[PDB]
Amino acid sequence: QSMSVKGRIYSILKQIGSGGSSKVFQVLNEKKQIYAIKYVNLEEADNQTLDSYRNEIAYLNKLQQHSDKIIRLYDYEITDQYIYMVMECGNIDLNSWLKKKKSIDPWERKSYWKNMLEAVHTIHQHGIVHSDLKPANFLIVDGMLKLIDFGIANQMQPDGTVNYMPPEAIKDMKISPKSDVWSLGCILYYMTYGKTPFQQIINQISKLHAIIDPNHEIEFPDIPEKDLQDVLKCCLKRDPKQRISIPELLAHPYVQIQ
Amino acid sequence: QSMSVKGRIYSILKQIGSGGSSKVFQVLNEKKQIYAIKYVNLEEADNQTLDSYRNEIAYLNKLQQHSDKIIRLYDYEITDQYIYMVMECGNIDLNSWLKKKKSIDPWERKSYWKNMLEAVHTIHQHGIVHSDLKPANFLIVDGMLKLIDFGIANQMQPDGTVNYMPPEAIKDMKISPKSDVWSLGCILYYMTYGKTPFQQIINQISKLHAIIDPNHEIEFPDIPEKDLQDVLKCCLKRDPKQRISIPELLAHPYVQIQ
Ligand SMILES: COc1cc(-c2cnn(C)c2)ccc1Nc1ncc2ccnc(NCC(C)(C)C)c2n1
Ligand SMILES: COc1cc(-c2cnn(C)c2)ccc1Nc1ncc2ccnc(NCC(C)(C)C)c2n1
Repeated sequence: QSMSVKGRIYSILKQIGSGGSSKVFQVLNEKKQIYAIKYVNLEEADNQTLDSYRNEIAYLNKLQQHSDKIIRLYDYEITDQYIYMVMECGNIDLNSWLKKKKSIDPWERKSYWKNMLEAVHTIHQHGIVHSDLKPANFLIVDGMLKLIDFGIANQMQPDGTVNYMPPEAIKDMKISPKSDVWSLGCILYYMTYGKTPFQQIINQISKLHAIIDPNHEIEFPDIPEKDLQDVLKCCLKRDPKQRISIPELLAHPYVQIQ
Repeated sequence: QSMSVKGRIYSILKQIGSGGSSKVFQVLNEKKQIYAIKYVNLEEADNQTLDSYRNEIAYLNKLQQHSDKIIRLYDYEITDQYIYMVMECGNIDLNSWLKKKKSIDPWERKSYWKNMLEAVHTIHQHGIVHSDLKPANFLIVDGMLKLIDFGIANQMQPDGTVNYMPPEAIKDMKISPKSDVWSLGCILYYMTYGKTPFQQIINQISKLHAIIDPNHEIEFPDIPEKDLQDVLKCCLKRDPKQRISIPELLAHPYVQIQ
């Protein structure tokens, strides 16, 4: 199999991920340089849906220059039937990496945390709040985490959880940059304790109650990294006004002191 | 490997499912009759947690005589460290069966629906509302669906979604027998259209908004079974007061007329 994007021919090596509409292929250029091509079938999309994709592509293009923690978009082809996005290819996504890895090095966890903060901070500056952050939104590209999507459009699975949901999103049934801080906090909590804060709960109705319940208390077992434990407690504050911000997290001893 | 339950020896053939605390083994008696042994490790459980398991076992024992649509519990062993439940062994659970099967026969769907209603109605009579219904709570035992658990205690996965959640569970952040009707309605909607009502949505915050949104409208594409389409529309009414009940669903032409 093969495909054409803006005149250039790419030969499909394999399919990386499956999406209801979207597909991601590991491809090779004539030069034989590797790339990831995201394909979106638009043949059943509405105007509102089309706009989200258009918005997401527009922000992806614009944010290229702003940070290197955002996945490289090299080119794209947009018609009425489909969208082709030529992106850099990563080694693996963070969710698949975390499932394969039992124990994670403290310097690896700190390096990944810093990258996540830089990527999320960049989007916040441009008025974008992801609101759907989870490990699957991060790509490992040569020991560096890069943010794959902005939450403006749809998501996929390789070839859905409420574990990273902030309390204010549930209580409002409101969402601000602080919502992204809670979700990042759950990703760091997982990379630290091997599990999300409310991962143990089975009943989904009960899990949602716990997240918004002031009385329910998250457990922060004592660890050698005292700075890391403080970050977790700061990110996982139920009141978004009292929750730590990203510019503050970037000035924290956990990120700054080695 | 082998295990002892109430004096009787069972040899483990294989592990069927994995739970954080619970485990399910396909075992053989000395007679060489097959059984499923559920093992629960209690070594880290609290009093409240212990009570739920005790309650769930007590209802499982009591409901044996009331319906054959509830999984057979033959024996059990309860100590301070663990719980062993000797149950009948099924062919496969409904979730695994639905993933393997692309198209389902209309008589198979109707037969399974009837069994589900009988099992859920039996629990409702004894004042139990499951509140966590999904295909994984149903076991296929010789062309008959049997309800595995009562939602009083924890759940497992073979060796978590918000897709079956009723609107009243979200709006109250209330739960009555009508909540179970919505979840059964989502299972039937899946067995009919091949997908849950809000399955397409990716953003979990957005999916929750849609479920409780009166304006959002579920799509009921025209099918040859007119009675089936009416049941779906009746089960998936957002107001629980206007939502159809189980005793009514048992009198519906879809269940009664062939
Ligand atoms: C060889 O490459 C890869 C391998 C794996 C991998 C290895 N094992 N498993 C289980 C998965 C994952 C990702 C990649 N690479 C890659 N590069 C660019 C992308 C751009 C957009 N979306 C992507 N993935 C969407 C997903 C998977 C997160 C839902 C991308 N994935
Ligand atoms: C051979 O037997 C089986 C095979 C499979 C099967 C086949 N393929 N896959 C993917 C799965 C599933 C279930 C059974 N049988 C069985 N019998 C009694 C049970 C009592 C309690 N919980 C059970 N399962 C818990 C679960 C899996 C729903 C989380 C029981 N499962």
